[PDB]
Amino acid sequence: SVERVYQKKTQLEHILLRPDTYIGSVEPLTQFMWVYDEDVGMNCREVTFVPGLYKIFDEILVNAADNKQRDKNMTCIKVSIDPESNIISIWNNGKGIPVVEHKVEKVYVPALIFGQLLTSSNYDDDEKKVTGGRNGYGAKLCNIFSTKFTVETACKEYKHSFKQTWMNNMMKTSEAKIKHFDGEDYTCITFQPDLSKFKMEKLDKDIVALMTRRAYDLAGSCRGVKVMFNGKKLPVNGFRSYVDLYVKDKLDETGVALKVIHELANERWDVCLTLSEKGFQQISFVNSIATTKGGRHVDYVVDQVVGKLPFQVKNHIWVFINCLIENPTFDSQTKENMTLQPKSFGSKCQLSEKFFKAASNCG
Amino acid sequence: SVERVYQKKTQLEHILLRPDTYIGSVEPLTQFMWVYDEDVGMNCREVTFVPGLYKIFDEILVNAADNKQRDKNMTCIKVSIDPESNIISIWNNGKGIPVVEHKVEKVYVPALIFGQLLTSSNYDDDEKKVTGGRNGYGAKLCNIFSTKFTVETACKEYKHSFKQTWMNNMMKTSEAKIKHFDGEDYTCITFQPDLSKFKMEKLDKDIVALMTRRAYDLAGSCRGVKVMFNGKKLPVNGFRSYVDLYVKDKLDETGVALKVIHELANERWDVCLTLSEKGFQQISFVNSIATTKGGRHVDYVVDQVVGKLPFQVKNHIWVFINCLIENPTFDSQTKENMTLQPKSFGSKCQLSEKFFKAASNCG
Ligand SMILES: Nc1ncnc2c1ncn2[C@@H]1O[C@H](COP(=O)(O)OP(=O)(O)O)[C@@H](O)[C@H]1O
Ligand SMILES: Nc1ncnc2c1ncn2[C@@H]1O[C@H](COP(=O)(O)OP(=O)(O)O)[C@@H](O)[C@H]1O
Ligand SMILES: C[C@H]([C@H](C)[NH+]1CC(=O)NC(=O)C1)[NH+]1CC(=O)NC(=O)C1
Ligand SMILES: [Mg+2]
Ligand SMILES: [Mg+2]
Repeated sequence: SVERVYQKKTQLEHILLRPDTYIGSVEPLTQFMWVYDEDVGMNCREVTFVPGLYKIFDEILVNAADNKQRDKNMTCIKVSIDPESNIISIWNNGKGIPVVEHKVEKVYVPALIFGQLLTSSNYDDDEKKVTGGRNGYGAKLCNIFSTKFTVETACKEYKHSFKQTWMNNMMKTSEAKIKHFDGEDYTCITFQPDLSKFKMEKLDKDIVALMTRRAYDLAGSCRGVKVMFNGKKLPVNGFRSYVDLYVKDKLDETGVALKVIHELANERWDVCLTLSEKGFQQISFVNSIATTKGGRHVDYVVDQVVGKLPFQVKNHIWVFINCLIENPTFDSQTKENMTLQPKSFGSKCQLSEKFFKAASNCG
Repeated sequence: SVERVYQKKTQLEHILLRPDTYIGSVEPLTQFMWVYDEDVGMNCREVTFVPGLYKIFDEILVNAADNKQRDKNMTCIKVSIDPESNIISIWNNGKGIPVVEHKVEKVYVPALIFGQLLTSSNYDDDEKKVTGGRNGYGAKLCNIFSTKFTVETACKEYKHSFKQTWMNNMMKTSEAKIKHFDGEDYTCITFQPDLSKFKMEKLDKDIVALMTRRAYDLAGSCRGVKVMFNGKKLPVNGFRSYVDLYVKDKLDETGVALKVIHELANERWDVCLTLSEKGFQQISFVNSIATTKGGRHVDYVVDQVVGKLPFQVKNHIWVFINCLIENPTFDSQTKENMTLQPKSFGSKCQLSEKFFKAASNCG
């Protein structure tokens, strides 16, 4: 029959029917990842987790980091995970979201941007503010992949504060609680991922170790923000000290700790380099998004560095990149590989002569 | 201002603003690909092309191949490319699309499924009919990335034929031309890709060589269908003869043509194997989609074959796979890597003892 065979779906129903095209695999994947385990901290090991779950988390986390670019007066992000209750909350300060009726869509601005698809402050490519956000899906994707999803924000400029809760995959919602407000701006997103959509029973060791690492990553990647994880400040300040998490207790060929060369080439390019004993490795960030497969920004810096010293060189390089790119593109929705051409990055990276010399004498 | 900063987009406007998240990169990419060049045919070489363009083409092409699964009485697909006029047309026979009013959406069924987003015959996972189609975007994506887009179809069962033309990125359309019809069913999609969205001036040698290869690929992958390219039947029948396109004039270490082992393990798994002298290579298809990066179906067969003969073995294998999978998933929209777990493929592949023995004595 024609109406059973040929079907239109709503957007919301399409996301739930085709989860993997929006949030990546909802099936387990086993691979070697850098994670931060409670007892031993930063280590590379075999991890089994669901990419789709990692990704709705990372979406809320990158949104906090974007706010720093939105408002440089932002100083802090708190990340909290309660595995036993199934709760994740991410809090930032600095400017909040205007708590007012949008005059075109006739709803409160936070309602619109967390409750309706294809909504964003980043559709105009006002180049400046190099946010990881771009498409206007991430926050709704978390909401839809959650049994419960709470947005609190307050914006002094607009004199009000906002709270609204969503439930059952964004199919159900309270009315906004709206109040007068004159305090410090904050946004706080609190959600319970819908573990049944990922075939998991609990947030397990492996996913909490992955999620914990992204909080370190934020401390490492996001200049000028303290990060607290479960109520504690992460002892990371500057990129070099984040890199130190990885090279702590690594040896060269002669049993001597690794030497690390660092240059902040400009605001958009922070670069550390040492010897690899394990082939080509890279740790890299674009707009605080972890490009774990890398891409054109890694190629761009590595070609330069390889410039001085053919592809056998690449084989002994361990490169750490923290960069900012205008309108990053990715070869998939899980964003581990950034595909933008160098031409249209909006910046250049020229490492100094001091760095190339310093890079000779390290391995 | 709040309504300039916080924006909702329509679906259509979002696709045009964020092309790369739907059709892959709209920027050039340079890499080594198998292509079919007019003069020399199947060869591996350096090619510069736009993934997004390849992909709207491939979407119309996989839809033709899916129809074979829809109706096994289908015998032919004609592919035609006129670079100078900027026209691509793909014709298939076998059952057409019901030319009737959809009683729920109140439009002609072909209008609905080529003119409205998120429309498909493949949303119910009626496992059987292992089509590459699944999400209900592909055909609209071609339409949207076209200056002009024409759908003709006819379905004898429903006594009518249909023609409708779309223009300017699916923003403009004629009324359906609807007629009485009693002839042989066909569907014919004719489009002019919008070269301005891909920064190209003409369909160039490299893209026509890529597109031509997919027609060979179809002849190779789609059992029981003749393929014509620019009015000529492709001299391919069966998978072994397609594989022959690749191994023609290849040598082993002793200057002797490559020996090729073939088994059709079952309808869903056709497998050819020879020696590689160039590391691990694979040519593979899932539901007639070219998995050029491979995935869990390649891993599945290779592990088996590697089973008999550790990862140094992989290094001397050139494997060709034509398979059928129920509800394939992919790690990106350009679908070169298939991510479904073997468990839920809907079939098994056990290669016979004859094949493992035959595979010893080939290199
Ligand atoms: N923590 C936050 N602080 C302030 N604004 C936020 C925060 N999280 C999200 N937003 C706003 O909500 C919008 C919707 O977010 P999202 O769905 O992630 O889309 P985007 O791709 O723009 O990040 C953002 O564009 C931004 O304007
Ligand atoms: N050549 C064809 N012959 C018959 N039906 C077709 C053809 N091309 C497309 N269709 C129909 O149009 C629908 C829309 O196509 P598409 O956007 O590619 O989505 P899907 O992911 O289902 O392939 C298909 O589901 C199928 O029902
Ligand atoms: C929009 C989707 C993208 C993958 N589409 C959905 C689909 O099923 N098929 C397609 O080819 C197009 N992307 C993921 C997401 O969550 N947000 C995006 O805008 C991109
Ligand atoms: Mg975002
Ligand atoms: Mg299709």
